[PDB]
Amino acid sequence: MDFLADLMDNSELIRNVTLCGHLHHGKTCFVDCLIEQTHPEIRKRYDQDLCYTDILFTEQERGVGIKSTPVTVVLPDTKGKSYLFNIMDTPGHVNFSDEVTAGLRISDGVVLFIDAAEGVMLNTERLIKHAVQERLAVTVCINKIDRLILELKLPPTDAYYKLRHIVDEVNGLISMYSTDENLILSPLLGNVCFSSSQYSICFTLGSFAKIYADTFGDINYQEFAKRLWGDIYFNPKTRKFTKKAPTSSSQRSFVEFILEPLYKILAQVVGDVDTSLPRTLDELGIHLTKEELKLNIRPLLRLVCKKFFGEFTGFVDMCVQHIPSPKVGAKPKIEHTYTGGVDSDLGEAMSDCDPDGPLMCHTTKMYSTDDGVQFHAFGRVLSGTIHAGQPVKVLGENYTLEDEEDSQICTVGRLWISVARYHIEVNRVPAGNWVLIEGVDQPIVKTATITEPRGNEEAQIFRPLKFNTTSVIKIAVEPVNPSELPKMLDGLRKVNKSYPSLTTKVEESGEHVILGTGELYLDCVMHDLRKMYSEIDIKVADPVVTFCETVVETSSLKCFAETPNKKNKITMIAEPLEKGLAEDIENEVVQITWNRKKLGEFFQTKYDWDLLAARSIWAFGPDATGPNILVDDTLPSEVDKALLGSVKDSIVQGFQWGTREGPLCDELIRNVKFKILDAVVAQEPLHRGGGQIIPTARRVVYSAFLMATPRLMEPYYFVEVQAPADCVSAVYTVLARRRGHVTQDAPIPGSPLYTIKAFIPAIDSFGFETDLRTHTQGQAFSLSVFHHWQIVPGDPLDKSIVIRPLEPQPAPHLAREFMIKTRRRKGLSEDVSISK
Amino acid sequence: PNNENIVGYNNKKCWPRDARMRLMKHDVNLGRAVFWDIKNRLPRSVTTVQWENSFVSVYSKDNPNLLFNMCGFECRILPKCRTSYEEFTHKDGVWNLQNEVTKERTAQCFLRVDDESMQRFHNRVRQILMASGSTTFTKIVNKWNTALIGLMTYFREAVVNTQELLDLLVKCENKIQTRIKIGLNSKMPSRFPPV
Amino acid sequence: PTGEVLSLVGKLEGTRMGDKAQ
Amino acid sequence: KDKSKELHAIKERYLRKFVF
Amino acid sequence: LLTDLVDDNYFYLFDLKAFFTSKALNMAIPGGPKFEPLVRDINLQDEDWNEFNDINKIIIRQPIRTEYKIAFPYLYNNLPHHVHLTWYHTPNVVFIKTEDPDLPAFYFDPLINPISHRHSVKSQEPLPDDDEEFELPEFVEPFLKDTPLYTDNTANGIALLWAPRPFNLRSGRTRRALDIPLVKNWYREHCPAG
Amino acid sequence: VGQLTGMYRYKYKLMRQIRMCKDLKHLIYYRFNTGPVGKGPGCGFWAAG
Amino acid sequence: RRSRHCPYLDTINRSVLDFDFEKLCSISLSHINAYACLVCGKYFQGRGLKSHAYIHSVQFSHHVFLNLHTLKFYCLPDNYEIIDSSLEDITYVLKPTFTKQQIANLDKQAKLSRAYDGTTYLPGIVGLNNIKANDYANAVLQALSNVPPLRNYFLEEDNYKNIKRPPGDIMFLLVQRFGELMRKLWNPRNFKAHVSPHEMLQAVVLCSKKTFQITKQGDGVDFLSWFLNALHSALGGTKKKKKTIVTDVFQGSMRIFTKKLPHPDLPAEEKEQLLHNDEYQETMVESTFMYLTLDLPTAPLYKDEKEQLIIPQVPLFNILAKFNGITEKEYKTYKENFLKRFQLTKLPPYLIFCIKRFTKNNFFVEKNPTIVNFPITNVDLREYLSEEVQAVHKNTTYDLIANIVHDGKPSEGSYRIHVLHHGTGKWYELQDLQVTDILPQMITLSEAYIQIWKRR
RNA sequence: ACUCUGGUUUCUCUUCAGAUCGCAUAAAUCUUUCGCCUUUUACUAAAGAUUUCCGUGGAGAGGAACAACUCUGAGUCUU
Ligand SMILES: O=P(O)(O)O[C@H]1[C@@H](OP(=O)(O)O)[C@@H](OP(=O)(O)O)[C@@H](OP(=O)(O)O)[C@@H](OP(=O)(O)O)[C@H]1OP(=O)(O)O
Repeated sequence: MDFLADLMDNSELIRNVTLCGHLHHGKTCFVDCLIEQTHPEIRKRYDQDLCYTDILFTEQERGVGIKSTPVTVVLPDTKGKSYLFNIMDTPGHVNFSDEVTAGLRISDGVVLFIDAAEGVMLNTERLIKHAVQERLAVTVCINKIDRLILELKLPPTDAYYKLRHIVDEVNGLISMYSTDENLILSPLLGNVCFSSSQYSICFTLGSFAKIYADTFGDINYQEFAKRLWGDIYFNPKTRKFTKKAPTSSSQRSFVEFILEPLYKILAQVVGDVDTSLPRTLDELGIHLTKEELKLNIRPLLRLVCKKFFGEFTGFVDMCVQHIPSPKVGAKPKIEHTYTGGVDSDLGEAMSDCDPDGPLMCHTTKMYSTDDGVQFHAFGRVLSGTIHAGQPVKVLGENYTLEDEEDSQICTVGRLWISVARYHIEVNRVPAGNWVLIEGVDQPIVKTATITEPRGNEEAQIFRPLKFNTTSVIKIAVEPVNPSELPKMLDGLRKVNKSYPSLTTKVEESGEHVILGTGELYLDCVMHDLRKMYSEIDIKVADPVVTFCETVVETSSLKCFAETPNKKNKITMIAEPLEKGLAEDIENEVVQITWNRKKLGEFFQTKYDWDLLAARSIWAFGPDATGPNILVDDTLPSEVDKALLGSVKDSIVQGFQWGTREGPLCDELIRNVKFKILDAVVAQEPLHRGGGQIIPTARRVVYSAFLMATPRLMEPYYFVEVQAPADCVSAVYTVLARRRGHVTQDAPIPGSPLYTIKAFIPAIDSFGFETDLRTHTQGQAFSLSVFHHWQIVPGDPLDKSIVIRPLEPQPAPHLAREFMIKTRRRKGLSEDVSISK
Repeated sequence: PNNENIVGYNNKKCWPRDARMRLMKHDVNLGRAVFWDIKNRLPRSVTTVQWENSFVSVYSKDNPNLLFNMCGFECRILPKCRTSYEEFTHKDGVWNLQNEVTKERTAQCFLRVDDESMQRFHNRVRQILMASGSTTFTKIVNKWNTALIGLMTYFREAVVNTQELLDLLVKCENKIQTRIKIGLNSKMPSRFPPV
Repeated sequence: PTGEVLSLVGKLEGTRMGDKAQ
Repeated sequence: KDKSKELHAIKERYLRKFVF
Repeated sequence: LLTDLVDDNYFYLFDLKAFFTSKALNMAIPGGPKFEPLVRDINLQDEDWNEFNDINKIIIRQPIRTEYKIAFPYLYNNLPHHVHLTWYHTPNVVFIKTEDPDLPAFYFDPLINPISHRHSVKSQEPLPDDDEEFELPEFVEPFLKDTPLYTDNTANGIALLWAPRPFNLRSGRTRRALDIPLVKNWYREHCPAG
Repeated sequence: VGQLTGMYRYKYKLMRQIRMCKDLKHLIYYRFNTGPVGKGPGCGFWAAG
Repeated sequence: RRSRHCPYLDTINRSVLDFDFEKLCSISLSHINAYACLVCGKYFQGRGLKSHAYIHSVQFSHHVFLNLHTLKFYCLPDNYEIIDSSLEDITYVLKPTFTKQQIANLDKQAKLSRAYDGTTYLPGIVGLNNIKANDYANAVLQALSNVPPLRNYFLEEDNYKNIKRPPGDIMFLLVQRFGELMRKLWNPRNFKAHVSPHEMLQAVVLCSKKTFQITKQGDGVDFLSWFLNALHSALGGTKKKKKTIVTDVFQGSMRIFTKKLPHPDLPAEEKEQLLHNDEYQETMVESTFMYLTLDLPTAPLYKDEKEQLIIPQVPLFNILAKFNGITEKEYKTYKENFLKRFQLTKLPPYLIFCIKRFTKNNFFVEKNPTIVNFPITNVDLREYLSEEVQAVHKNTTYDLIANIVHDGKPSEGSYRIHVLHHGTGKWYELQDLQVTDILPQMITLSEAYIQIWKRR
């Protein structure tokens, strides 16, 4: 037990991994198998999956993992070397992408999981991109190999064909996301593992070569581990592996020396269990008693495969030599994560992960207790050492060097490293490891840079947790009895803490609004809000979708705005951006930190913008990645550049906030270009203050937007469904009912299931996940995630459109129906006026 | 601070929730303000105006219905101008209004019998039935008819629109018939003529 | 046929109070 | 007839004898 | 007497947990039974027209059907007391029972979409050549050479994995004649077909 | 049982069982009288009820 | 640096700042960097560009704000610190700085304090706002106030931070919020002559869970029994502090001699042998009390023959006669009765008298409306102690400080409080915001429920 | 490949039962809430709390039958 702490002290025998993968792909069962390997007293039930890491009750009843769970375990390697493994088995549901990112910032390794009978799915398509964008080594473990044999009953050659088709599709798809050309995955190289979690089967080519070497002996398992995967074969007469076929009915090496023995052993334990089973266990050295042979087929298969393969050494040596150690992976993690990068003193102090250096651990999760009162933070100690009772300094997400007010000095109460259900109390946690810090819940929402007090003077914070999806769905929350409203404020704060992309908000009409990704996500968060944190009654409005406001054409007149003093006068024009330019802003392709020359060349080549304005672009919409843009287009002779540069900041401040709110209603402004045609600034810095410019800035922005023909943009969810070919029409009929349209219907190779990829309006996608399965009697299944935004049909600003109370309106009325009710939901005026 | 002025706001629950006066923030605040203004005038020792035993109905841009039980007649006034289309006469308990200055149908008063009157009539029938130790059948039925026309000539058009009152009337008449039939013989008959 | 009294709820489609009483 | 039925359903949501 | 259902995804909203939810909500699945309300709450049914549940603030695109409120009983409804959860979308087991008495047990039947293996792009991997610094011992062989890939009792054994509850047991206890509901899995089915 | 024996007249709850059995009949019959079987008194699947 | 001077100093409104609400962001539900606008009085998330405070400042044109943690003022639209001589007064409201001389010069204070709204008052004599059924909470908080031993431990913030708080300590918020509320009410200069316990009932309902919910009127005795216990337990982490600031003030040692099985079902000879058995006799049951309980005679239940419906007036000494060896009360429970006689062996500096008005019958709970005639400035308790202990105490005389009077039925109650302003003799009646200098006779006329004394 | 190893079946008695005792499912009584309500006996149909009923698992004890054919772990596991 103390060897756990001894290995904990070292920083090179430690791996930080995430077993990220699609929904229901065996990740939780894989961790359960690892636990069953380590802990002997923990034995899985004969039929019910134990689901060890599924510790909260809601995922124990719904059957889907919801929140990532830390697992700290010592795993022997193929050669028997112990390694300390930090496992963050992220939930697989695409609506739960919050926890994938939350566990991916604090990990250096990505262990993908792909169902052998399902192939690459929607989820994985985004996790490979995300992990590459976060600069982690990516490794694939095709799980549920049993499906190719006990369910599909494929010939072993076709099983290998399926395996290579799903292996190279990962390589082919990842080549778009990965700039480097060292990221080619192949089991012969050691990137790819093969496993069946239910039957505990797990191997890399090296491990299986180790089994053969163990049996026959005098075998070098490395050379034989190579020359297994591929189109090469084996010659029984010359005992050499050849590219060409040694016989007419030849067979690939992998199939011949790995897949075929698996087929035979599991067929012997599911067929002729009574006649030819002892014969095939004598030939394999697996000795069993009478009472362990009287079990059912599934437990017998799991036991026999545990005896044959043994411990999960294949996963261990797959992980060890193909993901960097924290001492090695710290440099890319820091240069992508720390705001100042490696260049700063603290940045250079991170490249080596010194256990005695400065402590600026990073926490990215909130694992509540069983009473829900206090929140135990979870984070990685990127460097330094932490102790129980140590007086520590917790930073925030708005904390900077200039803004020293966003921090708190706290006392680390206790420290313990956690493995799912049970936690191990430790007085000291060294660098490069994980920990649940206690007593730091008060000054944190979501991420935090918990660092030393009065010891890290110039230390900055870590970058905000950037996600892959966007919080789209929006639900109103109120107490049943307003006499217990404060009881619900703290519950909303708690759920905001325990959900990385949850966005609580109070609006002008005294409305509490919760933002989420999908139906199941909001179901889980409100179940937590009701039965866990607030233990009161809560009324919910039916889900509504956040909208966006855009333009399609230039304004008829150059509408302007002046300060109340009638001295400053700013004239601006709102026009749409080039198709695809908005995406090239949100993807961090271009930034405001760029120098002028690079952005000028970018807009001169890719978007053919004139250099007279390409070097006169101030801001990029709201926040930093906002899709809108502010453009300076005043001729220098009429607007003094020296005089302009004073309000150059305030105009942006009134613009970065001007586009955030939106004149039509309190919704984001997207895909709009603002050209300034005239500036009349006060010649003295006295009357041109921010309190006068900023209202004028927002007013001129709103006036230009309104005078330009405005439109609403609704977010479309990208829905994939997997159904047998008899139910493809049953998906077309459902998707046609909700204004959707199908993009592709591709059968999955090596499986009768299909994959129908379509788009569906988010406001029109409520219940579709149930409207499909019930219509197809549960055979079909859908997953949804936000893809893009589209102009809502119709003109949002027509007064001839009448909104009936309780029946859907046609497409042309939608743009009018959506905002007005939204306006009514916002508490604003019924219509829009040019004064706004 | 909590919008706690809606937790105890009395309302005419019998009407449908669209007909029932709607509890907007501004309207509830106005109603409570008006009631407080009225209550403050009267000295608390001379007399008092209890809110829980009172009803405030507000008609505004948000509420198109004005509700009140005047003398047992729960009336909902709904203007024709605001929310109406193709006004009719097929319902017998719906008073057409009339603007005397212009002589045009401008409002619509829906009539109803309040819960208090229905409960009072049911209790009257109950105390008729329980006070039948030796009373003749004729005495019981005379009391029943007198009680029936005591309200039916009083509540005339409202009875049509109060379906629960009709059900209660039929139930009580069946109770009277059952009482008489039990008075005749212990074992209730399978049929029994109205003659 | 039975002597039990049937509620005239839903039985008022074609009748008025003042009808058959002049 | 589906439209009228579904709108009606929306309005609904938001607003002795031994017989064998 | 056995439906040929391999998984339980066909029982999406006809599980007994979903029926417990429907009972506790006084709501009925179209194929499900009706129950008396757990709590009358007639006054709570007669909730007033507030600024929260105001119609003019609500966007209606597709009606919130009962099964929506049953699948997500903490999102689409209020006051979910004594409610149970079920979303057990077990990965829909892709099993193809054999029909040919004579066929290889592991056969690539046409019900499976072909893999369509390709070699168009030279996506090569580290591979050896002939007689390149490697040699295999004469003793070493694949583990199971003598035993056939599939016996006669292989297809039956594999098809026996996805049999109903009574027929996936190699051994088990004895039940009474009373306690065996033969048509239990008949009215538990989704609906009767017309 | 109700038609053949008037036991329901001596314990009303039995109607449940009565109705239960009849419901079971319907379940088995519609599954029994399928295809070319036709309608008639030819079902003896009594263990259900 | 234009930080020191501001052209927006006059826009501040001092009568609108109501600092008794929860210090959490209104817009986005956070406690971090809680910044309060001074023009209108709303809470925000903090400084920074495009921040909620910044958005409000550039929208409402409200410039000068306030920091609730650093207590340093800011102008957000340009975001620079603000320092002014007059503005300091505002900082004295939310965080009153009661230096030790002000504590030492407060029992000798006889000047009516000034409020910004003009509502005159005396410190300590302050109306606690009844937001929702806080009558009992306001009553117990006011009665716990005006206790100089407890008064001199919470007016300074540097008294209760040094205590050890375990990692599982979830009740220190009670102590710190009690201290802060006491500083708010004891404030010589505040904008409002009242104060809202809105920040205090939240800590009460967090520490006591759903119990003592502000929805329903709580029980005073049941309240302070838990409240003093919680104050005692919070002060001291993982260390048995048998004597803390509240224990050596109200707790007193008490002797009980208890005999059992006097049950009438036993015959005379069997009971004689039982008392002869030497197993069932008076026992050494000395323990501690946080407050002395007073048991009243039952209501007359009958009209007096001459003056009908006579009001039952009983002298206090008859009630206090319970605490001596002469009298013994039968606290019968379950099968066998228990005859207990009480005795006092250590008088606390301040003696609390809880009064058992509300009691459950066999069927329904009623109240005992028996008036008590009790003095307020002269009482002797020397007869209730053994002489082997009487020599230790040279002060057995107590003077009334606070009194609790209840109204009506248990389910419909409205507490009222009689507070004595020390130094003077003005007895003031506070229900929610009431202030009235009553005479020393209306204290006797009303029926008392909880009394606070002082041994001097 | 040497050893000691040593029964399962069956019928009872006595207790303990966590667990779908039971991959099945009845009845009664009581307290609430409806429905009916004309009094019991039947009910009504949900809730809660009980009890009996048809069964069950485990442990132990006592007989009987295969009690003596075996058999299992242990071992030094002896060319
Ligand atoms: O009313 P059901 O119970 O459904 O059954 C009656 C009928 O006689 P019973 O009324 O006495 O049952 C037959 O039912 P069995 O006598 O066979 O039980 C008949 O069934 P067959 O056509 O198989 O003879 C048919 O029952 P079903 O409609 O279930 O086939 C029919 O029903 P209806 O009289 O209601 O049409």
